[PDB]
Amino acid sequence: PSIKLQSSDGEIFEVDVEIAKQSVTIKTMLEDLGMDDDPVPLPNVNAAILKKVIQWCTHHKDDPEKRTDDIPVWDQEFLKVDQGTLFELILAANYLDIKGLLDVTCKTVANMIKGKTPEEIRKTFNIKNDFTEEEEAQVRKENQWC
Amino acid sequence: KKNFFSDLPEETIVNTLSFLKANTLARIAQTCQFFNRLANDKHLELHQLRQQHIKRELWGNLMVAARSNNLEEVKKILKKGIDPTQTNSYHLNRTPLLAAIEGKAYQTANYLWRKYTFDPNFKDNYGDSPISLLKKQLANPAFKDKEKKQIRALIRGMQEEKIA
Repeated sequence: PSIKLQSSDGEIFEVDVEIAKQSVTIKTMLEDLGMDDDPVPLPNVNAAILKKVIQWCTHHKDDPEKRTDDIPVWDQEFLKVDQGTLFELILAANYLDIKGLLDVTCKTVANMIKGKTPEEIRKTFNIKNDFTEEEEAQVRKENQWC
Repeated sequence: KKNFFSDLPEETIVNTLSFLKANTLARIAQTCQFFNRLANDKHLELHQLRQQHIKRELWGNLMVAARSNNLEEVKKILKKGIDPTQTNSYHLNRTPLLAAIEGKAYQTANYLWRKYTFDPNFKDNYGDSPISLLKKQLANPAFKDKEKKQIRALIRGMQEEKIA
């Protein structure tokens, strides 16, 4: 059941296969060579993030229109991290191709956008306003009806 | 302390945006050109509802052009790809055909009747159909002689002519 992954840090994580196989990426790799020993490298993940996604995948090993309010309680608590970490989880979710993680992280970012002002949105995500007043006022007016 | 999405694949930014409804997409659509293009994504609710909105303004205008016998204007709006046969509750189940008729715009009504496929007996949300209105018009003394003639021609058109 057990296998081990190595982050870009060099650090080695040993995890049950069932859990790890929730990363389709990892699952594909195991076919591309011996399934079932010897560690497998994950160059695009650091150990801090990897450690996190191991936690996520373990908690979820069992399991089975777009609503943003149905994030389980455990995941909300799990995603109580800084924005840096949050976006690296998304990238990890991508790289490792774990659809479940990709959703909740994306959902979590979407709720960050909900109920905000264009400028507050920018202040939250460090989005440089480059629009000239004229062209901004244009999309403003263009989006009157909401 | 710098742009978070900056290093994100566009595909996954859209996915995040897919959770937002038009009001919110609108708000983020005006943070920068980047998010402007992405929030107005063909597949997302902001672009979608903005169509039904553009369509709705055009419908209102078509109604007025039709009612006032402004055939050339009706033709302009129609040329912008609008289906005047398609009505619903928002539009009180009325059609620009019924608009033309009430406005004594019998040339415009003839245009619309001949050029498109309308149900002449379909009552709106006031309970009126092209036929029923044209007929109630005919029973009305305040209607001039040639008007009442243009009408009978139309009633006969809608009652007796072929369909499909």
